[PDB]
Amino acid sequence: SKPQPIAAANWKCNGSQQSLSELIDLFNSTSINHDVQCVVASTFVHLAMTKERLSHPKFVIAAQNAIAKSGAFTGEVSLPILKDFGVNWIVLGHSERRAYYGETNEIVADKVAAAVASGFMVIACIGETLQERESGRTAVVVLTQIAAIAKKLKKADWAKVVIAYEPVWAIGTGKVATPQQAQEAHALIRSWVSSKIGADVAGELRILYGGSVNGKNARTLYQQRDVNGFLVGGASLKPEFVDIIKATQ
Amino acid sequence: SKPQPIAAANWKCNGSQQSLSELIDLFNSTSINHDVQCVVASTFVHLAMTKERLSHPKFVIAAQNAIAKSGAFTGEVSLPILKDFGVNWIVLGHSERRAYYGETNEIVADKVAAAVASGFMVIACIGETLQERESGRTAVVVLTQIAAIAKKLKKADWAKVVIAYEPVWAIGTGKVATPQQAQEAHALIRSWVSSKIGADVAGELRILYGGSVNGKNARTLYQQRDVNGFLVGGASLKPEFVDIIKATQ
Ligand SMILES: O=P(O)(O)OC[C@@H](O)CO
Repeated sequence: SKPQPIAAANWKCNGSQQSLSELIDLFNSTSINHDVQCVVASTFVHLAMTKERLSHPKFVIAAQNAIAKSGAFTGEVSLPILKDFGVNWIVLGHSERRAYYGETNEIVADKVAAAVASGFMVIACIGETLQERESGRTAVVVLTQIAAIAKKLKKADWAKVVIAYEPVWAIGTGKVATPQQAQEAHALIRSWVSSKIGADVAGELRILYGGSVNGKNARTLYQQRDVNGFLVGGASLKPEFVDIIKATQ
Repeated sequence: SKPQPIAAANWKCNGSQQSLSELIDLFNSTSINHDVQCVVASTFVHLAMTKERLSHPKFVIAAQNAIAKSGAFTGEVSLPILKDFGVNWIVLGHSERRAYYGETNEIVADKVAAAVASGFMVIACIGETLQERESGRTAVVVLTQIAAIAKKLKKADWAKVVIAYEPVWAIGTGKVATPQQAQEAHALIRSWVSSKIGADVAGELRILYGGSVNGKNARTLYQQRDVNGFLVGGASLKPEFVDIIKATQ
């Protein structure tokens, strides 16, 4: 027994009206019979197109980031802007942002808290690098990530929160994450939640796997006890994303 | 016998569908008899609405930022995506970016050269901080900034470039630069261009002034030999912007 899964496509900084339209079409046409929440995270630019086109009842739209408040922040998009715009899902704290864009544990927590406050469903991303991993630091980093988020949230807030564990150590480093290793990272998070906030919250909490997921390994990943679905990059831009939705039965 | 001016509205991180639409109906209503190029820079999110609704022949839409290449940059939007969407103008190197999100002289330079290679018209911001000004480093600060950009550009490239002089201490404070302060800044930049690139280039280059420009102060500003228009934040959210447009011929 598990909560409702989530299949999240993070298109990243990719796209084209043409291509996406076509993908959208494949998605709407998809027959989805179980209870799963599908999420499409498009560039900020694509959002309008995406909303108009996605008619599938099991799909919602999400943005790939935001700043907490409007103002003099050239190039940035804030929560209010998104709220007025009918967007209610957000991806926050993604590792690419953590790495290139100065996103500390603190900035992430703030952004999350800010989002929860304003009503958004948040997919917050945590996860360790090969360095931290190699040095025996997996636990300290992950728990420190989740603890930083957690100091700005009340028990009630949790219902607005989804966690994505990103195996950074396995991303673009040449290493392979196995299902066992994913599961362990997940169980760990769940332990902290269950132990810090509460058992009820813990059982309801969705922990997505945010590593390498393809149509062939997604079911074996799903088959693990603390895997609640996926946050997807590469295969999200492909028809394969369809098998990934299915793998959550 | 000054190059065609520019009145650029920098919305920064602000707006709602309702409010921007109003501004747009306002702009669409306004008649401008002189050779002037007006620019609206809105949030990525609002590019759609802007492009569909803005009908005035003297206006163009702009993006407030971008990165050079598509790929795995969660939260970002590339040049390729913008060009696919109909956007050919872009504001780069804004101080708010340099300050908050770590955009160094090199990073900006890279973004400019790229943008220029993709056929965009680019408004590149340079300017000094309160601190630098008080130290007497102004001339050094600005020449270095411009020089970083010049490095990556070839002579013909310049036909696509616009420089915006935004003294940081003047950004959204009410502390406008006086005409003398803005004209000595603008002349300095242009003497470097003529010296380094060529007199022709300097003669054609547009150098914009930003920093607390408003309906009232715009005229005198513009009256300066080396002032070719403005790049406006706060006042661009108001009907006042209309008066700013009128001050520039
Ligand atoms: O006109 P302000 O004072 O809002 O500042 C404007 C610029 O920083 C944007 O180009």
